[PDB]
Amino acid sequence: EIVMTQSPDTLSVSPGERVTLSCRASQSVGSNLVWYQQKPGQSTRVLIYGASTRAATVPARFSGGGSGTEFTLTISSVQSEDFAVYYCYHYNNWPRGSFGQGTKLEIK
Amino acid sequence: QMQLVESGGGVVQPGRSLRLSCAASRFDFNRFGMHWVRQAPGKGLEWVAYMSYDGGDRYYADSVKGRFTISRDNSKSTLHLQMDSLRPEDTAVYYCAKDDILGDCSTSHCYWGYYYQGMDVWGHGTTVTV
Ligand SMILES: *[C@@H]1O[C@H](CO)[C@@H](O[C@@H]2O[C@H](CO)[C@@H](O[C@@H]3O[C@H](CO[C@H]4O[C@H](CO[C@H]5O[C@H](CO)[C@@H](O)[C@H](O)[C@@H]5O[C@H]5O[C@H](CO)[C@@H](O)[C@H](O)[C@@H]5O)[C@@H](O)[C@H](O[C@H]5O[C@H](CO)[C@@H](O)[C@H](O)[C@@H]5O[C@H]5O[C@H](CO)[C@@H](O)[C@H](O)[C@@H]5O)[C@@H]4O)[C@@H](O)[C@H](O[C@H]4O[C@H](CO)[C@@H](O)[C@H](O)[C@@H]4O[C@H]4O[C@H](CO)[C@@H](O)[C@H](O)[C@@H]4O[C@H]4O[C@H](CO)[C@@H](O)[C@H](O)[C@@H]4O)[C@@H]3O)[C@H](O)[C@H]2NC(C)=O)[C@H](O)[C@H]1NC(C)=O
Ligand SMILES: *[C@@H]1O[C@H](CO)[C@@H](O[C@@H]2O[C@H](CO)[C@@H](O[C@@H]3O[C@H](CO[C@H]4O[C@H](CO)[C@@H](O)[C@H](O[C@H]5O[C@H](CO)[C@@H](O)[C@H](O)[C@@H]5O[C@H]5O[C@H](CO)[C@@H](O)[C@H](O)[C@@H]5O)[C@@H]4O)[C@@H](O)[C@H](O[C@H]4O[C@H](CO)[C@@H](O)[C@H](O)[C@@H]4O)[C@@H]3O)[C@H](O)[C@H]2NC(C)=O)[C@H](O)[C@H]1NC(C)=O
Ligand SMILES: *[C@@H]1O[C@H](CO)[C@@H](O)[C@H](O)[C@H]1NC(C)=O
Repeated sequence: EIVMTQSPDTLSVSPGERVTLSCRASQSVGSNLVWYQQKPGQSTRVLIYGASTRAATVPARFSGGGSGTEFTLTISSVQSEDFAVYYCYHYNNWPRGSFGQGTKLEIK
Repeated sequence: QMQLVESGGGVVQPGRSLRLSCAASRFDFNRFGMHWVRQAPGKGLEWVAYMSYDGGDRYYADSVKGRFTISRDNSKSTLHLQMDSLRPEDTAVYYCAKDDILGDCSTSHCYWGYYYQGMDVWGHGTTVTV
């Protein structure tokens, strides 16, 4: 069974700068990774699939990367809307797949 | 407008059975596979159930293995989930989600290994307490 761990689950960061999150897997998962973002009082949207592909209608500051068992996701110029909770999801055994634990960014 | 709605849930004591409903609005309910996902307070999400577009396959995580049963009906455009033998660890909020890939193609010329997008539209989720 494959399970992934995000760290840190809490990262308080001022708006305006760059920040990169990481999500590594127990065993190598390949390129079957999705990055979900959830804001409270709002439906969740898909940010990146195939472990590097920006979905349509997504701003040009989100960028995923990595393969094997070490995946990363970078935001360049974090603004007011980018405050949410992010998850890394895998589907190596599609249609069945497991989630992460999450990461809630905040302000300093 | 590409939205799902949820019905059911409330307060309930253990050793009982519920049945939640998720109604689709506009897109379609005969060409897509659906998911039931849950999140416990203070934790992250977890995929609990997946159902095919025609019902030819059903999958559940092992946590709710056995005591759960998923089904759908396209003519009424609704996905139902029956949960029996509740446990005090099943207090959580539940959402229904859709697959950003067509069902009939998903293995022939539409293969998920290359052209899968994750989950385009989500619901809002109802709370359940044990
Ligand atoms: C090879 O390979 C390749 C590569 O790999 C590939 O390709 C691919 O393919 C695929 C398939 O096809 C594709 O995909 C597709 O796409 C399309 C498009 O459309 C649209 O889009 C966009 C949007 O997007 C969004 O959404 C969606 C859904 O909807 C998704 O999917 C995505 O991802 C995104 O997501 C998002 O969303 C939200 C937000 O918003 C959230 O929630 C989420 O999460 C996310 O975030 C848009 O934008 C667009 O627009 C554009 O375009 C157009 C044209 O096209 C124009 O007109 C406009 O204007 C715009 O433009 C722009 O851009 C351009 C470019 O493009 C430029 O140039 C300009 O300039 C500008 O800038 C459009 O509109 C779509 O549609 C699809 O989807 C669909 O389908 C699916 C299945 O498949 C499903 O799932 C979905 O849902 C949908 O569904 C729909 O439809 C169907 C059919 O028809 C039906 O059945 C259903 O029911 C539905 O319907 C409904 O709803 C709607 C809504 O509104 C309405 O309308 C109706 O009426 C009803 O109601 C898909 O997605 C892709 O793209 C591609 N890629 C590339 C790169 O290209 C290929 O395929 C291959 N090939 C072979 C052979 O193999
Ligand atoms: C161009 O267009 C052509 C034309 O079609 C495309 O061709 C397609 O190419 C893909 C990839 O090359 C082919 O996929 C391969 O499918 C086989 C056979 O799979 C069937 O039989 C097995 C029995 O051997 C069943 O178990 C399968 O059912 C499982 O998977 C389906 C979806 O994949 C799922 O709905 C079922 O419920 C079931 O899932 C359960 O089992 C899986 C394990 O299989 C488990 O992970 C999951 O969690 C569920 O418990 C299906 O009926 C398959 O063997 C191949 O590889 C698989 O096994 C290897 C073993 O190492 C794995 O590494 C690999 O990841 C797979 O798991 C492929 O999946 C497809 O058949 C083929 N289409 C046709 C019509 O032939 C091209 O792809 C197109 N090219 C481009 C570039 O676009
Ligand atoms: C590509 O798929 C093969 C099949 O097992 C795997 O061994 C390899 O690590 C994969 N490479 C990438 C970059 O996804």
